[PDB]
Amino acid sequence: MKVRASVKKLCRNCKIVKRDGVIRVICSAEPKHKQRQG
Amino acid sequence: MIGLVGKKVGMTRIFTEDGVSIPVTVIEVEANRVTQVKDLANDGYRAIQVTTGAKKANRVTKPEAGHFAKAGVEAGRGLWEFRLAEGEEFTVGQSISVELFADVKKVDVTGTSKGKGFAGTVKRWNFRTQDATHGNSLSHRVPGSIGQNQTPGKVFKGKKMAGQMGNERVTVQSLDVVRVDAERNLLLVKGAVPGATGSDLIVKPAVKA
Amino acid sequence: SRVAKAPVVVPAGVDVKINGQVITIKGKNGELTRTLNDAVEVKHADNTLTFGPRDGYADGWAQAGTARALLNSMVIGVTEGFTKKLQLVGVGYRAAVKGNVINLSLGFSHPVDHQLPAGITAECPTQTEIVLKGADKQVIGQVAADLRAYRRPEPYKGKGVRYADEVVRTKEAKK
Amino acid sequence: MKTFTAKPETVKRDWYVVDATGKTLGRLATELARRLRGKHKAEYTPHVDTGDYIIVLNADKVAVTGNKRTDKVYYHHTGHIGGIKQATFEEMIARRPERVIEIAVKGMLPKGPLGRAMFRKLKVYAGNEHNHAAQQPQVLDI
RNA sequence: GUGAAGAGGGAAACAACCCAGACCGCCAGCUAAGGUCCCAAAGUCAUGGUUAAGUGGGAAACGAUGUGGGAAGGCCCAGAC
RNA sequence: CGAUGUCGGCUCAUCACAUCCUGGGGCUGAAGUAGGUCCCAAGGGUAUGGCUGUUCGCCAUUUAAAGUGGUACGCGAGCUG
RNA sequence: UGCUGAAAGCAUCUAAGCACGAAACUUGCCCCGAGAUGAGUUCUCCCUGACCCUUUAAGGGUCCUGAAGGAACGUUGAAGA
Repeated sequence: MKVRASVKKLCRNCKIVKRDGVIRVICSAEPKHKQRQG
Repeated sequence: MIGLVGKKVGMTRIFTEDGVSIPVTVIEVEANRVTQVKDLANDGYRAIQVTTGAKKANRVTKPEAGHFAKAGVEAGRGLWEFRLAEGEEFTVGQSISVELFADVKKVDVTGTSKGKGFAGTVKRWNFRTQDATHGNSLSHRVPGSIGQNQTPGKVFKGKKMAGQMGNERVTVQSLDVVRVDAERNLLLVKGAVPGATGSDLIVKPAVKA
Repeated sequence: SRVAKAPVVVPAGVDVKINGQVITIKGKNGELTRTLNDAVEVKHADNTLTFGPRDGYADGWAQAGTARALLNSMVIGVTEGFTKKLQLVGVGYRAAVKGNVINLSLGFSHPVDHQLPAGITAECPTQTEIVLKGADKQVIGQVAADLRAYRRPEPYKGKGVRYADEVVRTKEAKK
Repeated sequence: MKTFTAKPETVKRDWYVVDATGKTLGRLATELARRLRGKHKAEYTPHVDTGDYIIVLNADKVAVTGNKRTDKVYYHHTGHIGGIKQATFEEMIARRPERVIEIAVKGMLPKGPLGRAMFRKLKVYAGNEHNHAAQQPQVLDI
């Protein structure tokens, strides 16, 4: 999990979802791609 | 579970055939005679109030004399109270002896600790003494500093300072019961319990198992 | 929206009971119940149920689609039910059922015995397979998740409990 | 002719009973504080406690809007160096439900001896019953 | 311009900001800035919207299918995403 | 500036988290043991000596760890000089 | 970290609903504690006389009476300036 101020999609499988008022990027394919805005 | 009220006879040791010397404290636990049973209906909680020992008939005042008289029990040297566990009943005139602790393994003994009078910071809170030489001036056992310079312009509550040490209730937890001598109203506990010889002790089953 | 528009067909032998928002669905595989969200307007058109947005709420279609899916899953449960298959991977890993408690041995120094809920039944075809069955989709999914959670499948060899259909992305250990 | 001033001996005080079920905490507290102060009576005087006694029942069922039920924190300091305690709204309702109404009303009342005197007439209960049936409180729809 | 050399009301408190210049008395009235749920005087005022963050009640580059309004544009029952 | 005593040490602390250890977790160029980095978390704990007035620093040997800081770079109407 | 699940035919830990999760929080362990003026609860003991006055009321005064209990004094304590 990358805690960044700027969260973006990194590949075609990265999906942006807002959980508990926080923007998060979750990737089904690559575990290295998951980030959370913080 | 309820406990009993005894008296510290002193300390001694018990030799086991394996060659181990267990240091024990001899507690003489005479019969505790119940004097009042408290319930949810009248007092809002469940407990029993017991007494033990005897008191001088010209020394017992009339209010407590009448209180004992209602229960129909001879006056003891004090009154102690034990909270009742669930599903534990007792009648008013009932006498409870030291055989209650026949198969318990550890107890919690609470008594009023020895009084050390006005104790210094070094003795009371294990503070370090300052230098006995190297030029020191009238400050060998003083507590040193107690605050900071003008931003928190007061001493903080709960600071460790000199004062009355001891003569307060202290509980020693999880002592091994070495022997229950029901025949002569004795209880031998492993270790040292608080309080001087002849003081009252409250022995209750170990809360921490 | 698009999910909520398509109605669900209620088969024979399955009786519904609409009581305001709280709804019960009885069938041959048991009887499930659920308290719906007030913002959903559901009605039975004598052979099927239809879902519409109750007025006065912004998220009408979203709740309606959620309600549609929930009742559809309930209908699947009360007629066919759900069967979730899990498989164990690794040497010495095994499971067994004793009425309603699964005894897992997943290379731990103690046994791991998980108590099953009321409506869930298990069955092991082999030593390394568990077949869960139940009407409620949420409950069977939750028990499946908890069982996999004890020893989640690691990526280097895939050892641990895993679902029958899921794939594990194996990773090579570079020395 | 100088203005009339109430007198503490001859001032009459009535007893009221309010059901706090499902009512907004602050919107109920304002009316409660106003009546305890006595501002709802023409004979009001700033330095005399001319208010009425109020019994508030069903305090543990009071309502709040938004996410205040889990986010409103009630801070209090014990006076010791590390004694900073805090408790959320739901924790206060579960542990000491009456305290929520008490703190709210006490905050909305004046400060000083007269303020504490006004506050002393509010008797709030967690349940649906009180012991003051003898005083005959009238039901007040706030 | 104000303070110095200027009091009163507001900005919690706050010489210099805003409103406004105290000759004295009154248990009279109208307003300015600023306010009108309670401390604390005055709208739980009326009509139509926006916010779900206690944002209001402290801040930037940058990031995001949060959500309201408006005008176009590209693909599309020869079937769009 | 009609006096607010100042570097280091001793004694005694208290707070913050940008956490040194223990606790929970994501990714790993994470096979295991042992690590790297980030997020949550201040409840408790966080060396003894050689050298110099030293803070700092180097060194010897431990420890799970030998934290970074605030408090008049805390503390002389408590001590040293 | 999840289950079910739309908004957004898919996907999605969340928007409705449900589960797990740390020495942090509240308890659980020990001690003080109704001056908690919101001064609480329970058990027990003691007192069951005659009259005057004026400003007539939680009023003042005289005689008889002195209880339960407390205090003072003395011998003192592993309690204590």
